Amino acid sequence: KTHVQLSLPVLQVRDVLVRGFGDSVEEVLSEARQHLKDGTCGLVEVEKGVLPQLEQPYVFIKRSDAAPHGHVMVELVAELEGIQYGRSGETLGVLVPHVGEIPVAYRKVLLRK
Repeated sequence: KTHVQLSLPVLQVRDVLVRGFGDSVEEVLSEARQHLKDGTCGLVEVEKGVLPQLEQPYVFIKRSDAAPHGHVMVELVAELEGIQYGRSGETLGVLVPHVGEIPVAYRKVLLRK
């Protein structure tokens, strides 16, 4: 399938134990995709002061369309020193590994895979 229905645990930035996916744009996008497939991916909602508490490169989910079965269609865009790899819509949040942190909510997305 080109798209997969996922429910992403929304984590508080201060709870997050593993604050990024790796050390290159290509690695973080790779690792994000693997974690999304394995159900081991969390989402941090971006507000003032969130991103400086996480590790670059960042992986964002961005709205790719204007929402089947409640699931917002999203795609991945990486960022490193203010340059983004990808072009998409509004940020739903920044992806991080999930290693058992308690979420505050779930975000239903349809991921272009």
